Amino acid sequence: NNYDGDTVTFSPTGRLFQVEYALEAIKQGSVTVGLRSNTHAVLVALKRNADELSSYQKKIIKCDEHMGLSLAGLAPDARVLSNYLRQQCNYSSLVFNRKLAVERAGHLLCDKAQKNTQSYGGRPYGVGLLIIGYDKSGAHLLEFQPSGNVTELYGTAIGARSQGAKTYLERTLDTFIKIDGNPDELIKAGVEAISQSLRDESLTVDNLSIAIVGKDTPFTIYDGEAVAKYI
Amino acid sequence: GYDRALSIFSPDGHIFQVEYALEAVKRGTCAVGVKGKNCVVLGCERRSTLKLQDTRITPSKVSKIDSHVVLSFSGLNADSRILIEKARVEAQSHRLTLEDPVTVEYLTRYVAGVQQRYTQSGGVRPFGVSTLIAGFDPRDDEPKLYQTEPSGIYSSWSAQTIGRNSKTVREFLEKNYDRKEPPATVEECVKLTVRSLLEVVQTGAKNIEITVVKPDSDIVALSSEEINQYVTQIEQEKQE
Amino acid sequence: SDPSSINGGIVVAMTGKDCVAIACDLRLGSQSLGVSNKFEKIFHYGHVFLGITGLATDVTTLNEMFRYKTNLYKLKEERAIEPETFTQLVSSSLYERRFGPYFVGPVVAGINSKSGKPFIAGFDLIGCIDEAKDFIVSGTASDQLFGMCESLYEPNLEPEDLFETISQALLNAADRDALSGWGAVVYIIKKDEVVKRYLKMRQD
Amino acid sequence: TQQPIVTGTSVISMKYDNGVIIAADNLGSYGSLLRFNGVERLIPVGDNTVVGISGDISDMQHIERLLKDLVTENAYDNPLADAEEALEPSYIFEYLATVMYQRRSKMNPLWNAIIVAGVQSNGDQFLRYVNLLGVTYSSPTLATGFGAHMANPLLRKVVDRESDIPKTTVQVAEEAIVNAMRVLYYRDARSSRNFSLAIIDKNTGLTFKKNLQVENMKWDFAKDIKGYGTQKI
Amino acid sequence: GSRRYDSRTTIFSPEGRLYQVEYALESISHAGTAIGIMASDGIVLAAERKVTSTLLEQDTSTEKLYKLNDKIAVAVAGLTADAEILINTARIHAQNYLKTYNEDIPVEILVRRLSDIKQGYTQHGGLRPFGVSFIYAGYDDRYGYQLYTSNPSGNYTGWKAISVGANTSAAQTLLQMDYKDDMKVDDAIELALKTLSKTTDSSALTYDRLEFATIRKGANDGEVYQKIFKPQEIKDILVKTGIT
Amino acid sequence: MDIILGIRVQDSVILASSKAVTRGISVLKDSDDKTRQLSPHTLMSFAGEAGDTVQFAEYIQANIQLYSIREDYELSPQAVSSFVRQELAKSIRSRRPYQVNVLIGGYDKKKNKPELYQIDYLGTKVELPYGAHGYSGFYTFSLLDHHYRPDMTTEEGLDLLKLCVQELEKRMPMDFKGVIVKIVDKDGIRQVDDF
Amino acid sequence: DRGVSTFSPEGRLFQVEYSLEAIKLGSTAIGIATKEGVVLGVEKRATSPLLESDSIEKIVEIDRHIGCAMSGLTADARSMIEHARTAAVTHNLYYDEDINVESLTQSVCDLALRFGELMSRPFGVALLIAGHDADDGYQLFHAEPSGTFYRYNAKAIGSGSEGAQAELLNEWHSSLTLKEAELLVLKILKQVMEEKLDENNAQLSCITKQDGFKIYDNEKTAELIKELKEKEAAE
Amino acid sequence: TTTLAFRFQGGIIVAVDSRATAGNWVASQTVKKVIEINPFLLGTMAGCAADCQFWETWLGSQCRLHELREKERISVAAASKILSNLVYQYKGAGLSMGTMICGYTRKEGPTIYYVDSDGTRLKGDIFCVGSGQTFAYGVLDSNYKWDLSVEDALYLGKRSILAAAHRDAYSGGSVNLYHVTEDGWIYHGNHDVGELFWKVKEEEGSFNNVIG
Amino acid sequence: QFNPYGDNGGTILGIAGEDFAVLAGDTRNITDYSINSRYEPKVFDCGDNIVMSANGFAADGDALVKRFKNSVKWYHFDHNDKKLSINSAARNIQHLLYGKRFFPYYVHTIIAGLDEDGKGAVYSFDPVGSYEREQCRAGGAAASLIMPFLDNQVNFKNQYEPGTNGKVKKPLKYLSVEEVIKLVRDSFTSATERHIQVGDGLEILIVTKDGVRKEFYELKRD
Ligand SMILES: [Mg+2]
Ligand SMILES: [Mg+2]
Ligand SMILES: [Mg+2]
Repeated sequence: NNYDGDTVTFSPTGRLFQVEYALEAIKQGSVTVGLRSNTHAVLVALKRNADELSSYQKKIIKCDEHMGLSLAGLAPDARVLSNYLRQQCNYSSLVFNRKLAVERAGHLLCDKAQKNTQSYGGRPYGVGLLIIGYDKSGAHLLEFQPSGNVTELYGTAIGARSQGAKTYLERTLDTFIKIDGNPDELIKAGVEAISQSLRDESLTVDNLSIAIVGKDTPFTIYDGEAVAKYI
Repeated sequence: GYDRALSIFSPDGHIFQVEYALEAVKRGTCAVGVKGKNCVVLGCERRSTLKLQDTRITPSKVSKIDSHVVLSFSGLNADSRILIEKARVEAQSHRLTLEDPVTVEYLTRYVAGVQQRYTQSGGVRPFGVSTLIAGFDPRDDEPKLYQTEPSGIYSSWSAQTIGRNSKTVREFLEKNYDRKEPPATVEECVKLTVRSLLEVVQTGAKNIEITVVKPDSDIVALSSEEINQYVTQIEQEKQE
Repeated sequence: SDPSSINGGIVVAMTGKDCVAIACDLRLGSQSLGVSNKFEKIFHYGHVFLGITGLATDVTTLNEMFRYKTNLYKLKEERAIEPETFTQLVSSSLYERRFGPYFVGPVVAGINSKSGKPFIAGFDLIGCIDEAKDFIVSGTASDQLFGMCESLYEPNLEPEDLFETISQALLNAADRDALSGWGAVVYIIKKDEVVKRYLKMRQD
Repeated sequence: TQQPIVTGTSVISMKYDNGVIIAADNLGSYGSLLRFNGVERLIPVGDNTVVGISGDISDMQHIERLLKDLVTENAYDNPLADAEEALEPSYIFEYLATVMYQRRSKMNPLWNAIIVAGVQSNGDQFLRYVNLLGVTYSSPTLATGFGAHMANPLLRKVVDRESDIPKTTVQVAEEAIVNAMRVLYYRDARSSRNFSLAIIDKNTGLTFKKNLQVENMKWDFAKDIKGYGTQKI
Repeated sequence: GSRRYDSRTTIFSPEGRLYQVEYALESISHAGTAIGIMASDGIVLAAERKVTSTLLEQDTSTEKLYKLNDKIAVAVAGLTADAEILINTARIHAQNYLKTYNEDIPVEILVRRLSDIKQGYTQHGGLRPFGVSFIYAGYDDRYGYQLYTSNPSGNYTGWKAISVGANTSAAQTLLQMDYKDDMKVDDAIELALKTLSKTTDSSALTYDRLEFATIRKGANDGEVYQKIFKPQEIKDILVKTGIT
Repeated sequence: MDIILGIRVQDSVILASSKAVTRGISVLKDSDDKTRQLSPHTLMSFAGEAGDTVQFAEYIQANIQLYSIREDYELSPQAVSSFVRQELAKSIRSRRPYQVNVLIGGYDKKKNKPELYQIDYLGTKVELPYGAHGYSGFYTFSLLDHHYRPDMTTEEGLDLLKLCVQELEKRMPMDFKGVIVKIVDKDGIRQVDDF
Repeated sequence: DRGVSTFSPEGRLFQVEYSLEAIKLGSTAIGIATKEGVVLGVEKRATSPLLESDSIEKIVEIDRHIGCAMSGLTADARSMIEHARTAAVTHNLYYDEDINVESLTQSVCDLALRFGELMSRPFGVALLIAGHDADDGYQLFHAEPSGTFYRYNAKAIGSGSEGAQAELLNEWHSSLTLKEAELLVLKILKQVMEEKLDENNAQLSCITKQDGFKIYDNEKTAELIKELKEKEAAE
Repeated sequence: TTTLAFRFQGGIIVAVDSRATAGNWVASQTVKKVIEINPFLLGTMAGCAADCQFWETWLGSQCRLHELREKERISVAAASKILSNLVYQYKGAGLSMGTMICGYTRKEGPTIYYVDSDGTRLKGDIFCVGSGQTFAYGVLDSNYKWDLSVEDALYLGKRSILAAAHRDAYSGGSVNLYHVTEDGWIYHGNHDVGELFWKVKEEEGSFNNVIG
Repeated sequence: QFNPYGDNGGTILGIAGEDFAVLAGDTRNITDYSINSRYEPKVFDCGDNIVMSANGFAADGDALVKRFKNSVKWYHFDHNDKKLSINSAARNIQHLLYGKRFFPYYVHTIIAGLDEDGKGAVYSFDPVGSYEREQCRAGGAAASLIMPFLDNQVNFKNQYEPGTNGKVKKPLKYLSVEEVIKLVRDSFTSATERHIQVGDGLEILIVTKDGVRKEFYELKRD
């Protein structure tokens, strides 16, 4: 109200409204789902078009051979944050001959987002990210909020109507975590999860975006006829 | 450093600081540009609210940017000096590196670029100045006349006016200027320029300045008496 | 190579009874080659006189610098600078270039307008002041000038006697230096009149 | 650009069937003066890596602090710091090699020759060299300074190529290393009798031996040597 | 953060005016009147000190008339402290030019330089403008005797006769009435003092309330002399012109 | 570059400058014009290190042209020479100094007098009746000292200049491929196309 | 007042949303992508008859294989064009090849959100970037001041955009020829323009693999306008 | 190295050898010493190959930006000055370049500028740069005329490089010819000096000192 | 005084076939008269069907290869996983090298692969970035021993057809990958005999449309 003019101002109840408004941009964004087993981690993303002449906005970005994310909210902010992740993954490989742990990647994203919430002149990031990866401790899935809060999960969803997919994953938890050594079935579970967030529209061949990373699987993105198999 | 964003968008998609800079131009004395077949004439209004002025030393309204290009303006006088200085420096820089003087379009594009820059740089306000830039490209006999404004947009004109009551003199020029046959001589062009200012000026005494630019760096400013002869001839034809 | 002996030249200053005198040769050269016989090395800012020997570009540069500074001094102080004050200004200005100095040998001469006391001073290239009662020498023939001044000089000389003494000190010193000569000027300075005389000397 | 002041001589090492061995004497020379006699030049990093350093000792102590800080830093926000996300020999080496090359590129080198010896997570032997120029290389046997000239020839007689490694036991390897240290003591004027030896085995882990001495030395034959040619007495 | 307290000194009004420049001009309209009159054989600078006291040391006092160099002087209307900042900068500019070209700075070049400095404070930096208007009286060998004025906007113009400060409307009308082109310095001296005497807000115009200066080629032969009048000399010229 | 000469006569200044450009072993050009017009009545010839000469000359030219436009006024030869001297005096204590020697020949329209200024790369300025840079003066000054008069005509100046060039062509080891001669007077600058 | 980088309660950047309103006031620009090339067309919209309309430059070359049309505050586009040209040329210098149309567009869009308290405000202009590369063929992109860019088969921006886009919705198909696209841009421009469309107040351009980017002569466009008039009178 | 360029009636001829040496060791005989800046502009390589390659390729990028901005072909004067001003910034750092920037425009006609790493920029009709430049100059000077045909001019440039390649130890390999017209340059092939020498010897009757 | 450079010896060789390309190099690393390693790989697969070797000072060689591999990675990121063509990689490497023009990578770089028409390609660089496409190029210690042999046996220089006596050249018939590998092996065997820095092992990387293959051969260890 009087306390939402900038990110440097707490409200009388201790809230940061600019951060909350940045969080609101994610809710307007298109739905994207993340889930994993013990061998693989999967991202599923419903891409959004402007109209029938337009392309469908890409949602998934590769950060390294073993890591990548999906976005919901301001796409340019995702590009800034994903670029930063690419650099940090790269620094780890060049300097230490070491693949960047997914958990450490989450810590770096948290700290980068935090600096934009405590200083004058800046603004919070207006995007949410779902980071998947396979490192020395197996498969991982992270959820990033531009408040700075990063959380490690078995499965989750962000964007508009993400609550439907999140409830489904909460039911299916015991099933999909056991889908080891079967990439197709894990993706099926993700496609079925994101279907719980659809209204009026359904998953078409240029609508659907899928990514996977695993034990002997580099981070690869599937679009176009490569996802027709799962429709 | 002072970094405050003074030029910003409003809900209706307007940048008010740029629009208010135009209002400063509206207040400025009238300037007019008319290109003939082999010349360009720049006419300028001098408000007669200031007498006891020393006209020898008082800053003249038309300024040479190079030997072949001139610049006149409407709006804040102090602001115009900064644009004129920058344009003059760039003109010499161009000669130094390209080994050829600036084209009129290039010089216009540069000045317009400076004006635009001051509409989305932090800690600065836009220039309260619109300019008329006229001359001839090196080794070219085609007349050139351009206009710039605070926003930084620029364009070429067969004839144009800026400043106070420029709506009236543009009205005159739009019905009196024929594109198929522009003022064929210096006389005709100067006459049409003085006529256009007489729609707005008041007394045709020391209120009208006229500068003629011809090809190959031939630039001359008309004196009071020379202009007075045009003023005399125009009204004697009008008494009919 | 040695910057202080590329162009050549000399300056000498003396005190007398209620007067001071400052003199210089007129030569400017490029080592062996004589370039100008009109290169005066004495300047004045009001009633304060400054002679400068050494590298000619620095001589010119410093004159322009002290004109600059004494002109501002006058505007702010509403009075002309005095010899004693100017001497400190020269010293300050030279030392501020301690590790990139002007290759010069300045000499100040004048009479304090209030006390009427005659004043001379000399400096090295970085500002060390030599405030002698008797005489100050500078240039490529400074050794020769020290020898001439030390024997010819006597205290409390009248203006017209001091003129002969300083003229003969310069002339005979310059004639034993390859890089000095080609003309000479002598200033005789009293509290409210200054005479400037060009001397006739050998042009080799 | 500098010059080394207090220095350490050869560091020698080799691979064997189940791991690696590395050794270095305990001397800190000050030119020809054998100034400091209790200098440890083998620095363990965790339980899987030992970094052997020769050259400038002040720079060695700096590197020692960098490695100590590396362990601290790796433990930050790392629940698997003593497990899957522990420092590997390859991580430690690449870090040092990066620093060494950066420093030489600023014309301000760490005046050292370094050998990183260890065993990786998968049990693989790790042995690689880096020096003040940022030059790196690996070999079944590695040695710095004088050791390169005198120890390598002896150690290469045990492991001449990659296929000799599985055939080489830890007893044979240690024996070869200890003999080489004796030979260096005979022939290097900047060596000492006292040395340290470390074994990193994939089964038995890190064994760090301090206060070892060169023994079984041959000197008796010196009594018969008289003059420099013609002297009989 | 800090934005909250920023007055934004360099913005246009909806009418296209610079708020701070306009308000600085309002400030200057309450300052003591300064008048400059240019004649064929010299220039006169006359200025009224603001309501003084009998205990003010006049002979060492200077609030209106300042020397920029031997050829150029200024009359000040507005904040004296602001004026001295600009005056010192102008003095340095004149010396920089003299060092560079070994010639005295032409009057207009000095005026343009100071006016550009004023302009900068209206366009960038977010600082308040200088609350000062100058009358420049000077001589150079190109245009001879010249009068200029500059104001907080950084705009400058040339004049035959001009006033700044208080009652400029009344003063300018009086000057416009009695000024002629063939006028001489002694006549201009009288006009300046008569104009101040009529426009002043004080009861009577006396020597202790005035600062006076002339720039004459009344310097022996082909040179120019600046004369900052002493209190007694202002008293004498007041009697000579028949005001006291 | 090599030989640049200057002579100030009654009503004009004459600058003579060699045409050769030699890059070590070969003479790459024999028609090089070692001069720049700074203003309608001011000419500057130059010689020194390759590249720096033209760079400096064109930099000065640009600055004087800028001044001319800004003020609608031509600076006096004295004012131009002072500006040039300061630039060189500034340059000599730079990271990499301009190794350029110049002669400035100008006609002062106010005083109706020709003026010749000699400035070396250190910023050493002198006004002279005649001048040179490098070794040119060593061969020519004895002739100029003998024949020069302040009331010489332009034609007499050119004849004395020819004698100087002839002495240079006789006693100088280097072939400088003749000289381009330019005259500066009240009407401006013109080139003598047969010399 | 309030931050330039402030979010609204709806999660939108005020300044970006306001710049979009400025673009709505801009003159119309239309692009149509075909398998034979991409066509770009603009409304010139001269403010007066004395303004020489061929000096209005709202279609611009970025490289031989990439063209660009603008709508909104067109002065803001100049630095965007400068950057695009530099990026195109720089990539060729570094890689001895043509830059991808998408990569060029992405480089331009990276400038967009570089504003705050960098430039003081977003750009008040939208761009239609059209081009060809070997990997993805003929392409048309819409670059916004939000930093977002969409690829389009056809797109209209400016004041007549929603009426034009509805028209492009019906008319575009995957088998359009270059000639059919040219007439289609002219037809829709004519529909949304205030003044009557001719060769002086409208401009066409295209990008083909063979000939690269070309701005059409007024004589060439005049013929296509005459061809349009006749085929509309044909039924 | 031997490079030349000369102006004539039909435009410009550019001729270069192909040899690169590191001391006495012949590193390459197939070096491209003409840099195709763009379809209208050519540059020659002498000095440091990298300095010439890098900065003349960069020059092409600057010339392309110029014509995008100004909608007009860049002049040879302006193109050459961009390069000379750039290398002048680096003066003292150690660049080694001796090049001829060659072009043919409407306003200028055929134009050649010798540009050099110590800042020199000279316009001229005939230039020859490299270790074998003196040999090439001899053939050029004695046979050059403005009214040469394109065919004869091409041969003259070819023959002048051959003269250098024969006598100069650090010149040889092959001859590359170019003809610069107003509509752009035209490549006139690679000519092995070994084969060319014998061919010229027989057909021309020259090199009687050499047994064949 | 500190010398930032060193010489690690080694010799490399790149040959471009009609539809293939090989880049070979010995595996010996040395300083002065000592052997550091008998097997230290010097030729690398850099992705996108490109092989690279930077011979000379090994620290600079490793740094350059590392930076180029990184450049390939970022090329994919920035340009939609576009394949980096051999000509584009060559121009990119020029810029990497020339960026250190005043403190050079003390190496002689060679890359090999296939061009966009599927034909064999080899590019050769000097330490400061000057480059050329070549058919045959040896680099390093024994380059002066190998190149004359290659001029003779690959390009058939100074070889004429019998009976014609110098009138007809031996025609330049295309060589198979097996034929090229023979010449490479014989080149390195000969170099090993007469150059002290050459020996221990020979590793060859062969590039075809099918990908990158390796072959290793022993060399004399003295
Ligand atoms: Mg003497
Ligand atoms: Mg003598
Ligand atoms: Mg051996």
